[PDB]
Amino acid sequence: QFLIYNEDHKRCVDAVSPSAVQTAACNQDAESQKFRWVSESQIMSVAFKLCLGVPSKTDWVAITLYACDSKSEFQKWECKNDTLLGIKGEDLFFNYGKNIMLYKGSGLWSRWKIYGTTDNLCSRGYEAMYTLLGNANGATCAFPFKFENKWYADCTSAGRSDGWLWCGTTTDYDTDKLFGYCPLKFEGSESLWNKDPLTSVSYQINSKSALTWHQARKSCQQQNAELLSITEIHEQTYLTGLTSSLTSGLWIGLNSLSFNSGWQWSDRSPFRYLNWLPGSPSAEPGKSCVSLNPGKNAKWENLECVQKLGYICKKCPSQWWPYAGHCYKIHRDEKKIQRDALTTCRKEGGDLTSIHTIEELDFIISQLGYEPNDELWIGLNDIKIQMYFEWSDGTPVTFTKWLRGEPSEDCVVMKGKDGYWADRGCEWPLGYICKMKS
Repeated sequence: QFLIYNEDHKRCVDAVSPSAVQTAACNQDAESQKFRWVSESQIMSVAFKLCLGVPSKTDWVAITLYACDSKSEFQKWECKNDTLLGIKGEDLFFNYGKNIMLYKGSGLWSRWKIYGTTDNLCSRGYEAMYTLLGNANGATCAFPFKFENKWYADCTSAGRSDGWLWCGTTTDYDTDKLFGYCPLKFEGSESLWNKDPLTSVSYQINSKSALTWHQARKSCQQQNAELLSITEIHEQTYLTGLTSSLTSGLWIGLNSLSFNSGWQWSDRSPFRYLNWLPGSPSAEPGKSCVSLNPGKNAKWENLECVQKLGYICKKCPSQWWPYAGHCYKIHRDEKKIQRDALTTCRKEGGDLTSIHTIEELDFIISQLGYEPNDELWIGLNDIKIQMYFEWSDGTPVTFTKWLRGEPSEDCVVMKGKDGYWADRGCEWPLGYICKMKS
């Protein structure tokens, strides 16, 4: 993908033979000059599909093209200082001049930039391409791999007529036959994403894969997406009818990795919908990653994050205080239940307040006269549809700051010093907050 330039001589690096690596005039249309990181420490020649290496970790040896072995300590290179390149461990650098001789010199002949940039070669490092479908259960692409007595350094379409880019998850396909499609924009590609009718969002159900939660997140990110986030009923329902035939575990983007808070969506989505399995969430430590369970009726259960399963991706009048085009008012005299306090606001021209920003919650706790020991009703409720919390005024639920252990009770209140929320019985007399459009 990149050439290997040298400032002091204004030339690149030319791969001549499987045992001859020299320099030449910098040409970007020369296969013999292109290289690419196949691992975090291996540098492969695009021409010969062979990795650069040395015979020994000693001074003044020839740097030619070896066979890419993941365990070979003589192929591991890493960037020290800035543009200095040396074998992993030894202070023996990539000295130059016919063949490129490894040598303990660190002069300008041992400092190398990417042709076209002023950065070291490690600036465009290797990116693990987690495979899709295939028979490899979503393992990372392994370059270079042999197929039909030919080596490939990037995703190919040989052995096919459909143009689907695929790779070999092992160095030798014709022996192991382990492959998987590449997270790239295929000539088709749109078969992998099941588009939502209503919201027109795309989902990708990777059922026949075995990756950890962190790996599953990377595979969604590199595809320009993010792990699943269920914030609707129509979204949860559409996914249940889809994965109905499936029965294995499926990672989703619901985690509790944050040591400070509880459960949260990895894509910053507001926690407004619940669909837990009977017995979940359970009080185990480290079980901080939620997986969908289409076999057990598409419900959520938290397991250890290192488990290897499937995963799904996704692409003002008086007494009324003004803030952001709305007017607010706190009631503390006569404490009322959630339905009685609701009817009061709508006779006054407003509704139970709806918090859509952290700034709006901060305005209530800091300026509105909110005492730290108050317990005030808010319009949040799942009274109508179970487990699906909705606002009173019909405004969208875009911001949710729950309390530790909350939501543990079809009605929610503001309590604690931070002004966080908590669900409780709708039949308890309390104060309440109100909101009306100015």
